[PDB]
Amino acid sequence: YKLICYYTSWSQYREGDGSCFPDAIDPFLCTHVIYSFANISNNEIDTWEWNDVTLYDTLNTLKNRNPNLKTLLSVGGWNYGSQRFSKIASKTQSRRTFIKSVPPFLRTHGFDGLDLAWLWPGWRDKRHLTTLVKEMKAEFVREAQAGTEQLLLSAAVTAGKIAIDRGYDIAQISRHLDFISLLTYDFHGAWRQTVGHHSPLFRGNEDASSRFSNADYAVSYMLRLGAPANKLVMGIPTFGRSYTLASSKTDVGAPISGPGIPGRFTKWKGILAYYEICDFLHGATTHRFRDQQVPYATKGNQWVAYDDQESVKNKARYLKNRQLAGAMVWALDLDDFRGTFCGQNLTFPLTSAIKDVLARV
Ligand SMILES: *[C@@H]1O[C@H](CO)[C@@H](O[C@@H]2O[C@H](CO)[C@@H](O)[C@H](O)[C@H]2NC(C)=O)[C@H](O)[C@H]1NC(C)=O
Repeated sequence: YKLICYYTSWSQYREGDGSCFPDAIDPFLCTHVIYSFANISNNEIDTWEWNDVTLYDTLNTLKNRNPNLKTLLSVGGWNYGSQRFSKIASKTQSRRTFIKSVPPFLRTHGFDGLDLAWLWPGWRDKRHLTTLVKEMKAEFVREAQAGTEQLLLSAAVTAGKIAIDRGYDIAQISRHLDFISLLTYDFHGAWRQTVGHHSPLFRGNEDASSRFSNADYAVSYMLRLGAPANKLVMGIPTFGRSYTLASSKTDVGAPISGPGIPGRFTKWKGILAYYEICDFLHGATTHRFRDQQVPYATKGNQWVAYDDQESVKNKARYLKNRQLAGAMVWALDLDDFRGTFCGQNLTFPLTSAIKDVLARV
C-alpha cells in the first residue's frame, strides 16, 4: 500500500496546540509525505513562507529514522492562481526554465519528487499540462542518468466529472505520472444553499442528478478514462466542512445562511480540523447517511459534514477492493496529531484507521 500524507506549511501559525511542525509527524505512519506547495518566482520554483528551508530539514530528517520514507514537494495550491500556472506551460520559454529549475532545488533539499498541484486547469489548458507533465518526466529521466534514484513525479487531480473532462487528458498524463491523487472530498462544499456532505462514498439513493458527486463514480470514471489501477490514490478528508443553518431544518435538504464559524485553532470560515470537530461533538447530535456511508453533526445553528474512524475505514476498504494504488490523507495537521483532543489516547486517529485497513492485508 501507498499512504500519501500531505503536510501543510502554514499550520505552524495555529495558536497553542493547533501549532504543528514536521515535528509531530510519525516517520513510520505514512509512506509518502508531501510538503504542501512551494511557489514560483522568475519562472523558477522557490519556497513560500520564510523558514521553509528549515522545515524542509525538519521533515526530511524523519527519513533518517525510516530509510524507506519518501518525501515530496507540491507546486501550486488554492492561494496559487491558475492564470500564473496556465501562463507558465504555454510559453515554452517559461515552461522549460521552470523544469530545469527544480531537480536541482529538490536535490539541494532532499525531496524525492515533485507534486504538481495546478489547482484545476481550464479547457484552454488540457493541451498544456499534458506536455508540462510529460516532459517534466523527460527531464527527470534525464537527471537520473547522473546515477541517482529517479525523482518521482505525481499530480493532484480534481474528482468532478465536468472538472476532469474540461482540463485533463488523463489517459496520457497517467503514463508519465507515478501516481494520481483524487481530490475525492471535492463534492459538496461551501454553498449553493443546501446542506450536503462534501465527501460521499456512494450515491444516496435519495437524489438523482449529481451522481457525478461521489467517490465511487469519480473512481470508476478515472479508471474508464484510462488511468491504471496501480496509480490511483483516493483522497480522504481528515477535516470536515461546517454550515450555519438558516432554519430549524436539520435533515439533508435543509437551508443554509452561510459558512460555519471557525474553530478556535483553525480560524477558517467553513472549515474544521478533525481535532476541533472532536470537541464540537460534545453536546451534539450525531447522524450518518447510510448509503453514502458518511456522518454529519448538528449543535445549535451549526451543521458539520465530516469523516470519523469508521467512515474512513469504509473508504479504505473500497480503495482495496477496486485494487487502487493507495489512499491520500489531505492534511496530517488536520488530524489529531497530538492525539489529545479525541478521547482515545491514540495519535493521528484517522490516518491510522486507514493504515490498519491497508495493513492487515
Ligand atoms: C511567489 O512568487 C512571486 C514572484 O514575483 C512573489 O511575488 C508578488 O507577486 C506579484 C505578482 O508578480 C508581484 O508583482 C509582487 O511584487 C509581489 N507581491 C508581494 C507580496 O511581494 C510572491 O511573493 C511569492 N509568494 C510567496 C507568498 O512566497
